[PDB]
Amino acid sequence: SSKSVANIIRKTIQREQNRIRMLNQGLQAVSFGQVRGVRLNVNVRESHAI
Amino acid sequence: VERDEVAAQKRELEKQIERLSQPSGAEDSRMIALAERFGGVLLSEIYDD
Repeated sequence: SSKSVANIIRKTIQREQNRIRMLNQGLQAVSFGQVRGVRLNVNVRESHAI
Repeated sequence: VERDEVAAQKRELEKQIERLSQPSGAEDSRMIALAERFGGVLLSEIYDD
């Protein structure tokens, strides 16, 4: 059960990362003052990765 | 003797039960690594539902 929990967590993380990276594409090259692009950075906390 | 036979049966039953365990009951012994090491998905899992 523990291993399954870990695996489902990992898979959900991957799916969400992929979807966010996909959505990120539409905001490429947006000119705002000196701003030229926007990104949603997604990461896994090491304290939680371990 | 009877206990040993029942134990053999029992061992077989638990090994069978395990064989259906994870990630989706299949040849997970090495299929796991063969699955994540490449950008693919298990067909049985794809047909899980």
